[PDB]
Amino acid sequence: DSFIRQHLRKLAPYQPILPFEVLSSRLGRKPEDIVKLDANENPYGPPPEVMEALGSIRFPYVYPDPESRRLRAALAQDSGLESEYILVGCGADELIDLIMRCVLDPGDKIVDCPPTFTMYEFDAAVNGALVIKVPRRPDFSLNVEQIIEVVKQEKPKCIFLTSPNNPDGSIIDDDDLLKILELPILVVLDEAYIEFSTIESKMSWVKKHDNLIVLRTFSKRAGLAGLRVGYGAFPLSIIKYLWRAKQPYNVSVAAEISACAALQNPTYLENVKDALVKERGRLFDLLKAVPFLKPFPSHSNFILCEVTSGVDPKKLKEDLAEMGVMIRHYSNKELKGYVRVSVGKPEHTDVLMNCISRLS
Amino acid sequence: DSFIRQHLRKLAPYQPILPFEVLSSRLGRKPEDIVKLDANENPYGPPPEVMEALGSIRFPYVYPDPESRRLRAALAQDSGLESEYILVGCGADELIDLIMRCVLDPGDKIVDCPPTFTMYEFDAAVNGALVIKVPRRPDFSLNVEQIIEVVKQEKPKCIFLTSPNNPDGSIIDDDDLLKILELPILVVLDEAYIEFSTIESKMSWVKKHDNLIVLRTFSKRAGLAGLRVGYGAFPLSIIKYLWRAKQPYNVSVAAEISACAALQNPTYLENVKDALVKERGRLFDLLKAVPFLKPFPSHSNFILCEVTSGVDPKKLKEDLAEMGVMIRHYSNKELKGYVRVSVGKPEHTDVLMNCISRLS
Ligand code: NA
Ligand code: NA
Repeated sequence: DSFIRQHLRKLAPYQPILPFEVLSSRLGRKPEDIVKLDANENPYGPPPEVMEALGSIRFPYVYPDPESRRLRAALAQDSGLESEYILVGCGADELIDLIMRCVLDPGDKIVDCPPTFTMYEFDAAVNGALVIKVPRRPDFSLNVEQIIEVVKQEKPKCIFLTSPNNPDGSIIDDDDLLKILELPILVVLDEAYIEFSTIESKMSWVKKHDNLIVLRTFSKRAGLAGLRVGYGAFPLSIIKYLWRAKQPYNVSVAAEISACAALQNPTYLENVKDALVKERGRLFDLLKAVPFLKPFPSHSNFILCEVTSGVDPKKLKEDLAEMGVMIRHYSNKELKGYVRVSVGKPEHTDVLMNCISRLS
Repeated sequence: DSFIRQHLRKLAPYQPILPFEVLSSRLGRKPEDIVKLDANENPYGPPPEVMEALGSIRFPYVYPDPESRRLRAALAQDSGLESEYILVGCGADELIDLIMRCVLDPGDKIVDCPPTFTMYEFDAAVNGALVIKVPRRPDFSLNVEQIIEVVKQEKPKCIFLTSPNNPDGSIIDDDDLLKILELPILVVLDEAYIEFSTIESKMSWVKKHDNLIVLRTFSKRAGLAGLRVGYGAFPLSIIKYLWRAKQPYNVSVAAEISACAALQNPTYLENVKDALVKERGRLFDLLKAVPFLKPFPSHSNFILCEVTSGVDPKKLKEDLAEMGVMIRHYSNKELKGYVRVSVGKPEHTDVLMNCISRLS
C-alpha cells in the first residue's frame, strides 16, 4: 500500500556526484586541498563579471522572468539563431526531462546509445518510458544501421545523442546525424561539450529539421554548474507546446544574471577553453604511459580510460579519493570497466599522477 | 502530426507574473516608479546576510549538493523536525510538481478546492491527471462534508490544500484538516504564507499522519522569490521514493546559500513579517472604504477584494497598471471577479490608494 506510482516503486536512482563542502567531511581535507576531476567542472571558474553581478542582484525578492528573455536575446546573438527557437532551462538537465515528459506517454519507447550520459536512462525510467539500447561500437561510434532497424521495428518516439559524447569525448559525423534525421523520430543532439571542439554547433539545423533539438549548457566551459543554466534550440512546431508545459520559474534570477554576465567576456571563455584543451593533450599522454590505463581520444574536457591488467576500476577510483583526488566511476554495466578523468589545471594533473604513483 | 503527447496539445498555459525589468520596458517607467503588488513579494527584501553570501560564493563552477544537506540541517533546527523528513525544492513549485509526478498516473484523480492557487490545476493538467473540484464556500472555507462524499464517489489519490489560502488568506482549522486526514487520500498542506499568521506550522504532524505532506517556501516572508528555494515535510514511507525520482541538481548553490544565510537572521525575518502584518491591517481598512471593493479578512501578506457595483475587475487592474501600480487579476472562472492586492511598504499602499481615487 503506497501512493507512489507503480513504475517508480523499483526505480533505480541516479548516481550523482558531491561538491567540495561534502567531500571535505568525507575525505578529511579542506576544499582547497582536494583535486576534483569527476564532474567535468571548469577549475578556472566563470568570467569575473559573474561574481560581480551575483553580488549586486537588485531584486532577489522578485520572481524571475518566466520567459528568460534577456538571456534568450543574448543567446540569439551568440548562436545566430532567432530567440523564438531558444528555451532556457534550470540546467540542460531540465530540458532533457522536459522533452521526455512532453513526448513520451508511459510505455512509449526511446532509443539510447551507451556507453553515454546516464541521465538519459534515469529520466526515461522516471517518465515511465521503455529504453531500446543500441550500443556504440568499441570506438564509441554510433551503430547507425542498428538504429535504423530498431526504429523501423519498434517505432520509438525519440533518441538522445551526445556529441562530444560523455564519457569518451568522440563526435558524431554530420552524415550519421543526417541519416538518423531521415527517420520518423525526434532527435535530441546534446552539445554540452561542443565548445571544447573545433566543430561548429548545429543549433541552426533546427530551422531545416523539425525533428531536431540541440541542447547546450553553461555548466562546463562557462563555469556555472552550480547556478543551473542551460539552453536549447527547438523547432517552432515543438517549442510552442513546450512553452505551455514548462514550469514558470525554474530559471532563477541568479541563473539568468550569471549567464548574461558570462557572455560579456568572450575572451575569458576562449582563453579558459584553450587552456583546458592544451592540458587535455598533456593529461592524455601521462595517462597513456600508466600500464593499466588505456585512454581514448577526446574532443571534450575529459578523458576516458579503460582499466586493464586485472586492476579493479572501482577500487582504483576509491583509492584515489582516499588520497585526495576525485575521478568518476559508474556502476552501470556499460561503464563500470572505465574511469573518466576530467581536465583540470596543470597542477591538478600533477597531483593525480603523483597519487597514481603511490597506489597499492 | 506532432511528437507532443496528446494530452498536452490542449493544455491551457499558466498565467505568470512579470519582474521589474520587463514591466519597466512595457510600462515605460523606471523600476523605482513602479509599485508592484501582484506577486506577494516581500518589498523589504531578504536579510542582509543574503547579499553578502551571494557575492562571496566560492564554487559557482561546481555542481550543488544533490541532497541540500546543509540547508536541511538548518531547517531541522528551525522546524524542530528531523532532517530525514525534509526535502528542498527549486521553489515549493518543484515539490508540488514532484508530488504529482510521483503519485498520479495519467487519469488518476486529484481533488482541488477553488478558488485557490492556480498552480495545482496547471500541474494536474501537465501531469495528465483529472481534477475533481469541490468549491469552497463564499467565505472561502472548505466544504468538508462534500470532500468526504466526493472521495467516496471518485476514489481520488490526493488533495492539495492551501492555508493561509491564496487568494483570500483564510486558514483551515485543525478540526477540518483532521477530518480530511481520516480519508484514504494523500493530503498536501501548502503553508506558503504561514509565517504571516499566528498559527503554528503543522510540519510536525507528518510524524503522526503518513498521509500528510506540508510545504513551505522562502519566496514570500523570507524575500527570496528570485532564488527559487522551498521545502517540505514528508512521511518517511513517502520520502524514500521521492528522493529516488527527484532531479539531482535543481536546487542551485545560490538557492541553498541564500536560504541558509536568511535563517541566520531571525530578528530581521520577524521584524519584516511584523511590519507587513501591521500594514495588512491598514490596507484592509483603506480598501474597505472604497465603495466598489469588498475586502476579505486575511492571515497572509495579501488582501482579496471582490469588485462590485458593476465595475469591470479586469479593466480596473489594467487601468491601475497604466498608472504604475500592479495588482493581480486572474482570468479563471472562479477568480475573475476579484483582484488580489499584495501588502507592501506603507508608501506602496499610499500610491495604490491615490491611483484608486483617480479611477473613482
Ligand atoms: Na597504457
Ligand atoms: Na467597500
